[PDB]
Amino acid sequence: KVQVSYVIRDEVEKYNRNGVNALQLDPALNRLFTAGRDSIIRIWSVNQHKQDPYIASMEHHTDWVNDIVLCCNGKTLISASSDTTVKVWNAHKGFCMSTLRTHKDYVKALAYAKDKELVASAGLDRQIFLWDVNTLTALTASNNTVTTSSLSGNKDSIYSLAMNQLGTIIVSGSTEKVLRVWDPRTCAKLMKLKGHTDNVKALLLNRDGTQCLSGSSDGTIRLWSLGQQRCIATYRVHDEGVWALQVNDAFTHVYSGGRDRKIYCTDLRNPDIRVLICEEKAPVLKMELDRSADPPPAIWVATTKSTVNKWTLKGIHNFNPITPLCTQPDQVIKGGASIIQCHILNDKRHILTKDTNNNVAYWDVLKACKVEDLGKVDFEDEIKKRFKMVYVPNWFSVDLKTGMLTITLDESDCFAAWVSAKDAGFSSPDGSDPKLNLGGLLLQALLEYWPRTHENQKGNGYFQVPPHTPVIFGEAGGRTLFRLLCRDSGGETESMLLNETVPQWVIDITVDKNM
Amino acid sequence: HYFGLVNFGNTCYCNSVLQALYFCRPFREKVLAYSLLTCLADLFHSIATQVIPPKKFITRLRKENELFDNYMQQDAHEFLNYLLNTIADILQEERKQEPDPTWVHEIFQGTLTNETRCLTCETISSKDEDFLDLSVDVEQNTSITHCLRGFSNTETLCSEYKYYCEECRSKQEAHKRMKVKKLPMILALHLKRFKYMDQLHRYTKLSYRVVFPLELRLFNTSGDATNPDRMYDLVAVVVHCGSGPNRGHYIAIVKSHDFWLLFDDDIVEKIDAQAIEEFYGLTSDISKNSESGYILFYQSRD
Amino acid sequence: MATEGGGNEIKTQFTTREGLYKLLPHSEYSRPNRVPFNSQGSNPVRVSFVNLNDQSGNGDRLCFNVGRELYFYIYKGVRKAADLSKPIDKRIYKGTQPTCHDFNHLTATAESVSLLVGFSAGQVQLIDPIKKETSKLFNEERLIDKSRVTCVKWVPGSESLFLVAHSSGNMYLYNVEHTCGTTAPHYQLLKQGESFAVHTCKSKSTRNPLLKWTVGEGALNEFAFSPDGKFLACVSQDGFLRVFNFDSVELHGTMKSYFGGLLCVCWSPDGKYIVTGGEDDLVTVWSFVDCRVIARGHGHKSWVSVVAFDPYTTSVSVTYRFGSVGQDTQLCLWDLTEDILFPHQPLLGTPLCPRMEDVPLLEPLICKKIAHERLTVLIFLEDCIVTACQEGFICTWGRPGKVVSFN
Repeated sequence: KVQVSYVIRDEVEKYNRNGVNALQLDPALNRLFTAGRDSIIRIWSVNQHKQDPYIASMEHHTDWVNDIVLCCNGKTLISASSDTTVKVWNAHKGFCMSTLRTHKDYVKALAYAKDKELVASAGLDRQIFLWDVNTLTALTASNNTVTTSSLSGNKDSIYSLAMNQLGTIIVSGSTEKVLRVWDPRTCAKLMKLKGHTDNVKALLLNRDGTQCLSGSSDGTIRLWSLGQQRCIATYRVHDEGVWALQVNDAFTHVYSGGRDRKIYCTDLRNPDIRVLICEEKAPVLKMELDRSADPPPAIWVATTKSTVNKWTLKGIHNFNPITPLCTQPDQVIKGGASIIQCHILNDKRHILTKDTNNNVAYWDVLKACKVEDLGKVDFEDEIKKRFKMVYVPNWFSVDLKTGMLTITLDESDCFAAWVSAKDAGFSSPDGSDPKLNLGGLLLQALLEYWPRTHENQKGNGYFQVPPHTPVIFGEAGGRTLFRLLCRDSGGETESMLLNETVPQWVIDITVDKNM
Repeated sequence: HYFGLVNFGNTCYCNSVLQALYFCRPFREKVLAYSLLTCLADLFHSIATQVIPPKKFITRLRKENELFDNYMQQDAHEFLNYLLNTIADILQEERKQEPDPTWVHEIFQGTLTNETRCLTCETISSKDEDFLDLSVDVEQNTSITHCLRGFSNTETLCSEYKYYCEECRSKQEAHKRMKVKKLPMILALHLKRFKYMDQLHRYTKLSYRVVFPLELRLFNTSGDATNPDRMYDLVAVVVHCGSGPNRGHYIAIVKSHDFWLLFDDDIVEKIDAQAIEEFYGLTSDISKNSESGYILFYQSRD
Repeated sequence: MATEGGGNEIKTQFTTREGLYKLLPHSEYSRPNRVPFNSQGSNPVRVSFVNLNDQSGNGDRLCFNVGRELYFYIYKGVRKAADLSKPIDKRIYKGTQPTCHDFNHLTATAESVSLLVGFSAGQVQLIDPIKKETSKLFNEERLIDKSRVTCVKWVPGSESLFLVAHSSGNMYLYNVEHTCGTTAPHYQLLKQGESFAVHTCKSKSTRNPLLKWTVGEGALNEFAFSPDGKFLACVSQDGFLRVFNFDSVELHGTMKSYFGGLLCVCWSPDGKYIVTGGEDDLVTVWSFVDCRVIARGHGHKSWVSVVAFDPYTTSVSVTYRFGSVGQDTQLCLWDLTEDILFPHQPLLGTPLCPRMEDVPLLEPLICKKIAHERLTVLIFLEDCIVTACQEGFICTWGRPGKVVSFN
């Protein structure tokens, strides 16, 4: 059940095309890392000296990148995605080194313990694995096997996951309402902390693994004694579900954001003096404090919008609190707009899209291009204005989960759409005008660089897709199976992968020419 | 010095429900103030005037509802559900001579929401449903108040069957849940004791012990729910003896002022509230007599 | 010809931070035939302990009832139960049946033990089941009250006073040595209050109903003396917990169930809190000093039958344990720690019956199905918990570390 997907995007896409899920920081190189709902992990530069913060993009995963962890002093980065994978990256040189495929559902969170270079992946498959970062980064193609280690316990899907610095407590948070705790060495269950009435998206542990801060969708933050296996305190600073938390170096002050949109610094010892730092534009998904100064100077914040703000906490000591501290950001990283709507047109070739700015635009699916921006124009009126009396059957599917256009071609309807070359827009001095197959005409423009589809030819003649367009061979509701760019097809290792991954049904009309 | 009805064949379904309905203080008022209402008013007038044979009712009912015509037994909930909104679309018709809430809807009517939630968005979408009966499924050694929480359990859309979130613009986990939003003036609780356990290609009776209090609040409530702590008082219950759907005998239990009253077929008997604990259900479950509750009528305090 | 045979279990252990508690069925007690009692709905199996000064070391004794029968044996805790076929005393009540009972802990020794026994008629008997010899039969004539007795207890520190309580929503004080009337004896008022009355016996001689205590609407389900003795906690079918100063005969404080009416009650071992099971499936936790609700506990699928603090797992940080058992056949254990007790420290009427949203809602540490029948007995002891269900099996759960001894 092997599909073929491809993406209609610019070669770089230097901005987040969708709302950011997770933030690391590397204080040696003053770089941010964003992890995007738009599949892409970008590296930034937090020098306000620089005008152009962008540095690189780190591109492999197919769905959302739900969480990231930076480790080995910024050398290595670990990513977890709705595409069910856990990926190991070289964060200096910005490229993916390994894919771990041991989860069975979205990998939803990642936890890190510096002092042993240990990470844990967890998610909707209710499972939690433990990974020694050092063995991951020595994965070759010859000593490529890793030995897997999990934790029994969770009875429902996991949404959050924290380890202490020492690598001696790990806490899962979950839709089970209840926090579960383990010792990562032995894997022994240590306790369950009953208390929250809802899912738990946020978890923090002090360095010693003796206290825990938990943020939940019940709208409360909780401070836990792991010694007295019970809840010490319960702070209700928000109206709505708390989905992110940071803490200061002494575990006295908790920064908290979520759906509410308001972000507060709260003093655990004195709740009634909370400073409302800001009301963000969107729901807060994650935060990361600037840890180069005690009184933490700054907090970076991610939301469902593609724009990533910093906020300074300059006046915290002298600043229900109705009045902000900051009313505008310190820095900004800018965000690209997201395609929120799609109409296939009657010809099953032109797509018409609306984005997060209400910028309508006209796209050729077959050739895999934009054609024209049409600005803040009405969309359903423009549907009409581009009506064409004709009927073509369905041959592809669209989805917008990345916020970029992602076209998918299943075996079943891919070819059920013949259109005659003249009204399709392809001339000839002959006036040949045969009934061409749009789906099949697409498959060979995608694998146009691949030698196995190359005597006295290269392509299907009538059109080329852009050479940067990424092609994705996936599985029905399944694992992403191989990924490349259109132009890269001719590479040595890549033709070997295309042999063992391209299904018979695409061999049929790209190699053999049967349909 | 008492009242009663008469058992022609298997009229106990009519008998029990009718008595139960007559002891609902706001129904009894509006049932006689002013078709099948014409015989219900003819019999509710005939009891306030004074063992009455409710003839006019039985063959009158056995004509214009052919499902009842049989002489075989009859599920007392089917009758209750029918009787009640047979009346309401007559009170709708007499309004259409001269989509508006009738006087049956002022009493037995309530609403409940079907909530759906992105566990990611945390955004939440409602689809309401009006009801007259609340039909609640039933387990061994339990309370209606537990069984009511089961009604409002959380179904979880996940894995290969995840939910497309409009806002999340993708496939996410979600929780679907039913909750009472508008509570009725009279909460009628049906206990689903008759369950088509299709091993045999048949129905079976569940003689499980389900306890019910005389005073009642609901925990199920919507959150946007309008009057969520309506205290209730047990007005009347329909017990039911026997061991199957079609060999049963229905009985009523009733409150008017202090006294509590049984109505077997004809035969009335004053019994103290202490005596309602016989009608909870069986533990050891000999599948035997299981004299046991079935339709519970709770009335608002306010 | 032939036919073909076409075609859920109880838990025997739980863990808690302390360790693994284990049901020990070799320490089980029941009728000697071991046949499960056919719970009729009629009236509850109950258990009562006493120590006879531990004259042998084997000084603990047990008494329970099963409809018409009533037994009395040597209770050997987590050791092999005493031979069930050879009681120390049996009793068969072909008339009205037992319902509750209580030993006097004070006048109690190898040669005599006073035990009084309530019945479903209203009677209260006074056996001494080691010598068999005596009896008494208070309210034999059914003239004081004809309703079934629900709770009977010797007064703390007394030898001769005791208290009984009936489905009528009344309680009566009795001296052992006095004697009941030939006719339904008269009273005149002593105290009057909002929802209770105490009358006192108008008689020119010493006649038993020393007094009659009237408490709210509906049956008085259970009462309980404060550990100190000074106060009395009363739960009634109208759902009020009414706590009284016993000596003063005045009303210390009240509490109302969210709904339903309250079925059991008990005191923390330091008499600082009361917990309360009822017909809303909940347990409630009440502060004596502050006269206020401090937590509810929702864990039970049916009505709550018995509640009891565990003296041996209670207490620099303050922590109580209590347990409940229900008509759902399940045992729940609970923890009261400082976050629920003292939220505000540094690091009809609804305002004596708080909103659900305003009071905390606790979760059980455990919640195990431990019998086929509805449960009726929860008792905490130095070496083990003791449970029992309507089908008359008296179960003994070894505490972690209390199963085996060495010296």
